[PDB]
Amino acid sequence: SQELLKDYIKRQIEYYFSVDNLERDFFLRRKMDADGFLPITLIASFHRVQALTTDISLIFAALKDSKVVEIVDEKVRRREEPEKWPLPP
Ligand code: NA
Repeated sequence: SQELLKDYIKRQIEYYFSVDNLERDFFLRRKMDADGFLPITLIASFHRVQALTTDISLIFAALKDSKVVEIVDEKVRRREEPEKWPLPP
């Protein structure tokens, strides 16, 4: 139920941080800081995520113990070599 919704949110956000998406998603990379971090609330504003939920606790929960992304406080980044992806804003 909410477990199912969490799975869709997880797969969607993990896609944003995939190499396949990152090679072409210049908007996302222009929003990263130098360590590759993005605000989780920015991800929450993306159309395909906001359609699924506006519950920020559910969005955080979907990403807990992800093998693709790392959460530090309010920010999220790709786990593997995040620093290679940021672009000038
Ligand atoms: Na936003």
